[PDB]
Amino acid sequence: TKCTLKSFTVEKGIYQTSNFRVQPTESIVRFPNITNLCPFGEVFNATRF
Amino acid sequence: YTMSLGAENSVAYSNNSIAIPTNFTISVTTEILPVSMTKTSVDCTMYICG
Amino acid sequence: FCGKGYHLMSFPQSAPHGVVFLHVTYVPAQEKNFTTAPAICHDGKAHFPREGVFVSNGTHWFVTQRNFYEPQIITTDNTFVSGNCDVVIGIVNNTVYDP
Amino acid sequence: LTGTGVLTESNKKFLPFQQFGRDIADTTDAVRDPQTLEILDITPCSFGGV
Amino acid sequence: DSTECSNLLLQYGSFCTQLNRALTGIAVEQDKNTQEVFAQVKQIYKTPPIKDFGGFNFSQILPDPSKPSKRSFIEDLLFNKVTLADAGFIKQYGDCLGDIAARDLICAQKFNGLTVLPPLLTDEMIAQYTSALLAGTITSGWTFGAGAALQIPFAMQMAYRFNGIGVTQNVLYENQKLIANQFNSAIGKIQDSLSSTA
Ligand SMILES: *[C@@H]1O[C@H](CO)[C@@H](O[C@@H]2O[C@H](CO)[C@@H](O)[C@H](O)[C@H]2NC(C)=O)[C@H](O)[C@H]1NC(C)=O
Ligand SMILES: *[C@@H]1O[C@H](CO)[C@@H](O[C@@H]2O[C@H](CO)[C@@H](O)[C@H](O)[C@H]2NC(C)=O)[C@H](O)[C@H]1NC(C)=O
Ligand SMILES: *[C@@H]1O[C@H](CO)[C@@H](O[C@@H]2O[C@H](CO)[C@@H](O)[C@H](O)[C@H]2NC(C)=O)[C@H](O)[C@H]1NC(C)=O
Ligand SMILES: *[C@@H]1O[C@H](CO)[C@@H](O[C@@H]2O[C@H](CO)[C@@H](O)[C@H](O)[C@H]2NC(C)=O)[C@H](O)[C@H]1NC(C)=O
Ligand SMILES: *[C@@H]1O[C@H](CO)[C@@H](O)[C@H](O)[C@H]1NC(C)=O
Ligand SMILES: *[C@@H]1O[C@H](CO)[C@@H](O)[C@H](O)[C@H]1NC(C)=O
Ligand SMILES: *[C@@H]1O[C@H](CO)[C@@H](O)[C@H](O)[C@H]1NC(C)=O
Ligand SMILES: *[C@@H]1O[C@H](CO)[C@@H](O)[C@H](O)[C@H]1NC(C)=O
Repeated sequence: TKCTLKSFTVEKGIYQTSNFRVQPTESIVRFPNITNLCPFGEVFNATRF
Repeated sequence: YTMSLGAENSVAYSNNSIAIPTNFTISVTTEILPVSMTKTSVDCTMYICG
Repeated sequence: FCGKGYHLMSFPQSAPHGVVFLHVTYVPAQEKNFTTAPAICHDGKAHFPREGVFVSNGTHWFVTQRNFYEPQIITTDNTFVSGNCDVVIGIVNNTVYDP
Repeated sequence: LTGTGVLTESNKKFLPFQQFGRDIADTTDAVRDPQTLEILDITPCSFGGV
Repeated sequence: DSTECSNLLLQYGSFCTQLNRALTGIAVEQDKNTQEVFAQVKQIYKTPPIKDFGGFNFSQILPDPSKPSKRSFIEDLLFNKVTLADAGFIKQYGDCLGDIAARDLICAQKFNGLTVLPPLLTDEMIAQYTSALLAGTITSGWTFGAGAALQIPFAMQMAYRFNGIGVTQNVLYENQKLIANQFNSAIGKIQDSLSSTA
């Protein structure tokens, strides 16, 4: 309440508070099951475009 | 249509004539007033950050 | 302010996001024309009504309350005397009954 | 698609040409996981409005 | 007059739709305000010819039957005293900014989309409502609003309102001519106050 109201003293009543309590700690990445590399080399080294 | 301005009737005026009712009807009429609307609130983090 | 006619009561009832009133009103009907006078000059002095109006059916005068037609004989308790009748405009001639 | 939140299991059905869904077009309600074809709906991490 | 509009509409006209809804709500609110202030009792009583009002002169506040317009004398001076847009804006916009109700559409394109909607009630209808209220009050006392036709002489209505303020009927009936002269002089003073460009 002190952080949302930007004051060190709050008055009597009800107050709605924004989320300051939870922070993420771990990260997950989910990508498709792709194994083979792209033929970027084959395209790039081509003898004639 | 043009708006009906009201009930059209006429009254006869004289300097020594009075109209006094001899009967009465007790009529009960309804009338509706609003009091309050929907009590709403917004969550700032879900609104902005999501 | 609380219904067409003279207000007697209102009964509140709850409503979604509101309130409804049941206004009980007094609505008169069945009017009748009557010949009226502002006062009555009897014995050289004017008599004014304490409550209601002076009306006449045919050639006989009575005092009645304004909203309802209740004929009452003109009586000295119903009237009060103030001055003579030469100043009142439109005063008629009649007698007042004393019990 | 990167973000911060908590995901639950969803009963929605996705068309084969659809991978990302929006109910209200400002946030992605549900995603189809690339490895397992189940559909997981994403909700914001902090919610309930304390 | 942009060469692309539907993209601009689909990206930023919804704010204007919401704000136009707000303006339409304000307009309907204003019309209902005029309704609730002038149409409390929806009964039209024709103004009687001026006969036997006890010496009181109501010829000014009542509409004149000679004029085809139903405005009375006092409200005519009220209409003439208020000039719509008596500033430089009548030179800038050619009096189209006020609700003259005869404005052209060149004024609407002058304002670049801003328009003035005419009010729901014509000023003639407001004059008719005011005439009905005046005639009903003067003829029937307070029984106008209850709903009836209870005619009563104006002397007895003065007497019962004197009983309302706490004075007996005798004070009225001995001093009827003096009260009538004072009321007529007060009405004349209001007439001279409005007519002297004050
Ligand atoms: C005043 O009006 C009421 C009705 O509004 C009259 O009551 C009726 O009286 C007759 C005969 O007594 C009955 O047959 C009806 O059933 C009554 N109607 C109702 C609704 O009660 C009453 O008689 C009238 N009074 C006068 C003096 O005319
Ligand atoms: C005015 O109405 C009153 C009240 O009904 C009449 O007074 C009575 O009338 C009856 C019938 O005519 C008589 O038998 C009584 O003797 C009357 N009483 C009194 C105290 O006068 C009165 O007659 C009516 N007036 C007219 C002109 O018809
Ligand atoms: C009421 O009665 C009185 C007398 O009791 C009337 O007064 C007389 O009226 C006649 C005609 O107008 C005159 O010739 C007399 O000189 C008057 N006498 C007095 C003493 O004033 C009076 O006119 C009557 N009023 C009404 C309205 O009938
Ligand atoms: C009420 O007052 C108006 C004026 O305020 C009177 O109208 C005048 O009438 C006289 C003749 O009676 C004319 O010479 C004037 O020109 C009128 N003046 C106006 C402004 O119209 C009217 O007569 C009065 N009514 C009564 C019953 O006395
Ligand atoms: C180009 O690179 C590809 C690998 O991506 C290889 O197979 C191919 O032989 C290369 N060609 C030349 C001309 O270097
Ligand atoms: C009273 O008299 C007027 C005119 O004389 C008439 O129009 C009206 O109908 C009368 N009222 C009754 C109840 O007879
Ligand atoms: C009512 O008016 C008539 C005609 O104008 C008149 O003769 C009579 O004296 C008046 N009565 C009162 C009480 O004013
Ligand atoms: C993707 O590969 C991993 C590793 O072999 C396997 O465990 C998983 O089942 C695969 N997902 C599929 C085939 O949908």
